[PDB]
Amino acid sequence: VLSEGEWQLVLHVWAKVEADVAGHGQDILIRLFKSHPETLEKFDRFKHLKTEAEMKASEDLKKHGVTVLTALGAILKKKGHHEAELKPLAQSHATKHKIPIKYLEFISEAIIHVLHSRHPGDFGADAQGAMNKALELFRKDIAAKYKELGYQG
Ligand code: HEM
Repeated sequence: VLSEGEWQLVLHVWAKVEADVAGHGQDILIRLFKSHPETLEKFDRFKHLKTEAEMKASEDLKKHGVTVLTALGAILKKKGHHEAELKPLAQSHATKHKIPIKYLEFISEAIIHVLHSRHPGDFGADAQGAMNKALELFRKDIAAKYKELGYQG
């Protein structure tokens, strides 16, 4: 359970992300795919991209970063009362996209790296800890729905 103060750290930084959703989404996905190449393989849409420059040139990849970050921002602004928003997400990522929970950990690491790079004066260690808590809470709740569907593994 995050405290009110921890939520405010989270949503303060997040409001900065909302100024440039597509740049951030691009940097996050590129960092995920470079750090953890197995992740790229989950996207038939992007598995043709072999170099970081081709990633950065891809309009389709920047479109998908905005999709991912808009859905994440909608969940964070619920401050933990996010069951309606996580259900469909977990359903599709377990049963259609086949994404292990561990790769949710990976993309959380990429999100924390990118936010430290882009917003260091709003993302000191208090805010980093908080955002880590927030992302852990998303992963706990998606993992519980995986388990329900037979995919926690
Ligand atoms: C912060 C975590 C994530 C969020 C908020 C998120 C959000 C979304 C949304 C909103 C969609 C489209 C709607 C849907 O299919 O449910 C989507 C599609 C998809 N996601 Fe995620 N995602 C996350 C993590 C990932 C990870 C880590 C992977 C792969 C490693 C991934 C793989 C996919 C794939 C394969 C699609 C379908 C894309 C396509 O071919 O159109 N997701 N994601």
